[PDB]
Amino acid sequence: LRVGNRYRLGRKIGSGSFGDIYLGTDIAAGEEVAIKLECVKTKHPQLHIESKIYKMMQGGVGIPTIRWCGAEGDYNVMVMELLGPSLEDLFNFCSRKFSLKTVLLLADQMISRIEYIHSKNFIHRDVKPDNFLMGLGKKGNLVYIIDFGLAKKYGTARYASINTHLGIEQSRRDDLESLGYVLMYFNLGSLPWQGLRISEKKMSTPIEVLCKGYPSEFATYLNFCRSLRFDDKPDYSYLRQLFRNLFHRQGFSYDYVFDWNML
Ligand SMILES: Cn1cc(-c2ccnc3c2OCCNC3)c(-c2ccc(F)cc2)n1
Repeated sequence: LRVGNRYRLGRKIGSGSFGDIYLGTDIAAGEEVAIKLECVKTKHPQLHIESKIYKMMQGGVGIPTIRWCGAEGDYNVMVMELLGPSLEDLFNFCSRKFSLKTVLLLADQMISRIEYIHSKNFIHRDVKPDNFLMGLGKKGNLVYIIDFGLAKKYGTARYASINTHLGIEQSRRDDLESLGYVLMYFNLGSLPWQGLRISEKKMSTPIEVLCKGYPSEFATYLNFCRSLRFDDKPDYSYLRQLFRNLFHRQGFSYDYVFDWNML
């Protein structure tokens, strides 16, 4: 179907936090795009709020470009550049196993994405594999952060921080602690509180038991995040340096060759 004079709406590929995702084509520029549809009459409209967040975050590395914003028939329409698969899709495609090199290359970029969002006075609140996409073509080495539907100016139970389970207001430390669980999830293939209550299991699982058999940096990362105060500005540089020093000790080259590039 025709959308905003130049876009052609394609098939539904999935969903966001508050709307359906579709594939699409920018007919004028000759480029494939991603289209997010809301519902004009929705009780809690949020698509234009999210567009404002994306607009404010433009210019930042790994922040997707929003091409158009409007309303077509029954829906509010946001048009974004086409990005690649999610880290969740890539993990499943890689048989739910990532090499240490891949986990570290992902960690370096993911910490930077979270830090940029925080530098722009926002917390993400839903740091999970599904919310990170690899770019396509020339941007195939780039980790993009998506979905600002749950974002707030300063989530998923599997990756939620202990503070979140306790019902505490989310802050900068919570986005980073969630990233720590995502990194361990990539190392193990699953988390001990997956497919189980989750709060009880997370609190009864010492960081050292969770990270057993894996480099100490993953535990040090989670311990640092769990030690941060509510209003604390996290030391993002320290956390990246933690994984960067391990990357160098392992003798890996920062060449952006991920496990999926080997298929
Ligand atoms: C959950 N989700 C995922 C994509 C997504 C974005 C870009 N490209 C793709 C996306 O889906 C993954 C698969 N690759 C194709 C969005 C999205 C967001 C805003 C928008 F306006 C449009 C889409 N949301």
